[PDB]
Amino acid sequence: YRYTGKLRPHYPLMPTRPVPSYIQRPDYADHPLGMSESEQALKGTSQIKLLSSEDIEGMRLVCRLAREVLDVAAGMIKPGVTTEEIDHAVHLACIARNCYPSPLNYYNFPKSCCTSVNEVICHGIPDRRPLQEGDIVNVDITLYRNGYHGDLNETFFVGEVDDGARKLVQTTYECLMQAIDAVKPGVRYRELGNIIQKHAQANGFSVVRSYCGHGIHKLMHTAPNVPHYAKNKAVGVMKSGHVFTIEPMICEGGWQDETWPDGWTAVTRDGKRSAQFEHTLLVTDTGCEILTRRLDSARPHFMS
Ligand SMILES: [Co+2]
Ligand SMILES: [Co+2]
Ligand SMILES: [Co+2]
Ligand SMILES: [K+]
Repeated sequence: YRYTGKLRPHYPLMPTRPVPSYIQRPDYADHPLGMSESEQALKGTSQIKLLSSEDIEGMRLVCRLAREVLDVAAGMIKPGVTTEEIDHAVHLACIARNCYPSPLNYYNFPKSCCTSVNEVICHGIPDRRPLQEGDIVNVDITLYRNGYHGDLNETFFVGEVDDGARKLVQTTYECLMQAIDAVKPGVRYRELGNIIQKHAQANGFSVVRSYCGHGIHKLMHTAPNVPHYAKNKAVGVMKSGHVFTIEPMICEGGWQDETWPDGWTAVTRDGKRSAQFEHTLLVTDTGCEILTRRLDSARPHFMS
């Protein structure tokens, strides 16, 4: 394999971290290839669930706990810390909140969160590499509680970063919030991508095409599919009770992606940096509820 950038995997990984049996597990957790029968059973549907009152409560809870866990990870970002060490802390924090770390054994994914450094777009596997001054790193948290998944991510600075890093991360956050600000009953899912690309392009950045936002509730991913690029053909229209993510991945260079031999790590083909932010949203009558919102600050971590 020809690596696209300076990043390499740092193996071996520590043995798989156990989750105590008292934590309720998603169906894929104990499947040998980490396949989900309930996802298999709904695979291919276009229908978007309208959440019940119970469902909304369950999504509010799991999304609040996911935020708490991302906040644990944020507090550990500094030169010298390995992404594996961040994952360890994340794993323990999930368990301390009586949640299952949704990524663990999802289609045999080996870790409890995704850590995406520099040219990694998404799905980076926590490993023995210490974070370096100048790096950007995304931490993506997904938790499972009482039958519901919640999903969010932020990009962080590792010490002092260059002006390009500041601009990429700022612009990416702005893309997310402009998309969020458009969410309300009667808006087409395909419209969010127009908004995102418009801002990205204005700032000299490109938009990843192979990865999209998604429905989430009883399944980790389901309808709707939410591309972040302009003039997409996503299907469907927002209604009150829809829950989905918006999670734009923006790149310094070209939009094209490729996967490492690990089968998960998505990288820019050109080796330039990519940044991402993600919230889980519930569509309401006024607009939306940001279920994964930070509660003790108006701002994401990179702004402090
Ligand atoms: Co997501
Ligand atoms: Co995510
Ligand atoms: Co899947
Ligand atoms: K990245």
